[PDB]
Amino acid sequence: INLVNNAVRLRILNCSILPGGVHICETPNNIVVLILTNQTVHRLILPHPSRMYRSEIISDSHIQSIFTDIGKTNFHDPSNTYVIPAIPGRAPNTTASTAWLSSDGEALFALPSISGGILVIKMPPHDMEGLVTIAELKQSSVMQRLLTGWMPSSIRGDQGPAHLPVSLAVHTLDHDSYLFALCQDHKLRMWSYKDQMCLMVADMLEYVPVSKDIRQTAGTGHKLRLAFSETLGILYLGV
Amino acid sequence: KTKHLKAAFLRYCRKDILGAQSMVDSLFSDSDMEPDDELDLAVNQISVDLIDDYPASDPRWAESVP
Repeated sequence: INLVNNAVRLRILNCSILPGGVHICETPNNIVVLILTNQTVHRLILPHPSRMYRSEIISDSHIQSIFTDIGKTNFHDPSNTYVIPAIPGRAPNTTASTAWLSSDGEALFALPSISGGILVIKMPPHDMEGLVTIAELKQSSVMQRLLTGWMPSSIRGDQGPAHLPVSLAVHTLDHDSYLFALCQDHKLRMWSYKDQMCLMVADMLEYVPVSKDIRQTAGTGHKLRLAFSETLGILYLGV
Repeated sequence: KTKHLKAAFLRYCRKDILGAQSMVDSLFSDSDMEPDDELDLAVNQISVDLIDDYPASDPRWAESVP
């Protein structure tokens, strides 16, 4: 069917949209569009198609898009827009991003931190008053945690620019969010958001016919995709 | 939709008897859409569909108020 009002041009003044910074999440009642820019995160809430039409008798010529009422959404609501703080802040010139909804309806946005970690911005559920919270996922060795009081930062090995995520993907299972980060050092890292810990590190060069030169060059063109089979309960990773 | 036309047809049923209730179901019909060009042409296709049932047989507003 030809949909009426089926196209929208959103202009986020002064903010450049990230490559792969747009994520769409479906819920039983709403379609949620999550947008990452260079400086801001946005959430748009649109009615689900099954909720727009209460009557089987709609003449085909008047079927509206989910975008028909988009001009009624208050985009200046602090629940729907947040400015990314400069510290710990986003790494300059990164394109890696992912966004998702939690089981609790919270909007989460993950991006590379300036420190080489993953910065996670958490917005409250759309129907609840709450403050935006920020968490930074860092690979801290248990030894780095225990020694935190006795040695200056210069010996600690700051996570160099080589740890920077180049591709991010997320899989939500039960009540946790597993973040997969393919980094410039050719390693795939898996994070629990709930436990704030790195659960897995795999070296992708173990699967490549290695030339000695690749280990010295930052992997800037790498891409990661996830697919989940509900029928098998199996998660696949395409790298 | 069919539910809206069948709610106005039930507020005309009460309009023969008294106005106060049917004036609040027109005030709740300012919980409408309000874009002139086709949704006001969607309460048009409701007022028209009842002016086609009042010339027809027994009009579908009837039953509740006889």
